[PDB]
Amino acid sequence: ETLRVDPTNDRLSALVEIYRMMRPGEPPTREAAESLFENLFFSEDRYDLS
Amino acid sequence: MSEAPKKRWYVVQAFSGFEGRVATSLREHIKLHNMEDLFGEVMVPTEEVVEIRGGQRRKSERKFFPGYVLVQMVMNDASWHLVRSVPRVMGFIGGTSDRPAPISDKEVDAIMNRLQQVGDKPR
Amino acid sequence: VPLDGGRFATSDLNDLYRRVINRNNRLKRLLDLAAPDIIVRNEKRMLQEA
Amino acid sequence: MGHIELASPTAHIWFLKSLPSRIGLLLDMPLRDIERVLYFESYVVIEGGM
RNA sequence: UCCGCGGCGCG
DNA sequence: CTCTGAATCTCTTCCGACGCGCCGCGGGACGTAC
DNA sequence: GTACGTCCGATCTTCGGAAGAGATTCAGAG
Repeated sequence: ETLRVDPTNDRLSALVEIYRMMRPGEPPTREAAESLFENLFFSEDRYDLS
Repeated sequence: MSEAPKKRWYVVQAFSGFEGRVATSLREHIKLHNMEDLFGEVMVPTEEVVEIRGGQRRKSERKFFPGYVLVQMVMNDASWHLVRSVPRVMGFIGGTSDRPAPISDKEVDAIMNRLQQVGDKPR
Repeated sequence: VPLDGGRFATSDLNDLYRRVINRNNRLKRLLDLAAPDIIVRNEKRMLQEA
Repeated sequence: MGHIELASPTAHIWFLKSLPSRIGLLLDMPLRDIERVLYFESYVVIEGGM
């Protein structure tokens, strides 16, 4: 049911929504979206567990 | 691109007292990425009123509006990202945030004519 | 209050009034030079926020 | 007491963004649209006529 | 100099 | 069909005891000249 | 080193409890 309620079924579209709700007002281009996503949980500089 | 639209001026906000280094930084960011066709020229209005005495002497720099600087960007996405990527820059100003609003051409011509007579009383 | 040293303990009311009067003076100066419409709209928004 | 000659009119917060919006329900409007109109994002019509 | 913030303590 | 409508879910605000003693920090930074 | 004019960009993340206003919803007459 969680997948049923999913509004979109595209990885690019998913990056679009995550980029939109990360901070509102910005048009969702793919390059900026992927750069932002790679710098939230997968970048050694702004994210690390001791 | 396929179309040939005029590179009409846009307005981008910057910190007061930091305009010069902001403009220079735009110059090196547009130079290093090597898109000289995408961007034209950047300039901020500046006045040079000279007074012999009374504190400041022989020169005084005044700006009609200090917080804003004009650029020659074109309606795109990568170029706008490059504009916002420069530090000490907040963003575009206009009627709507999603697409920055442009500036009227007739008042651009009027302000250019006004700026064509900056030089007064030489030497 | 002129406390010890060459310093002043400025109340927040003085700072708020100084900001508001500075914005008003800048807008009044800018309105007599026929500034672009977007510029005066943004400055009016800043004054209203202040 | 002194006065500051405001160059442009401004709206009072106490009469705008309280729990009941005075101006909003006086003009039969919600709060979001009047907030958008006052912060220079959208136009409003006066005397539409024909 | 008479104001603000933070901390500790006594009722 | 479609509009209404009463109920329901969601978002925004304000409230949280009273006296006293002591100590320590408070517009700071940033360019522009002198 | 020091007096003086000017000025307000990087990033946050852990309360119940209630009271009220606004958006949603589905229920129904039909």
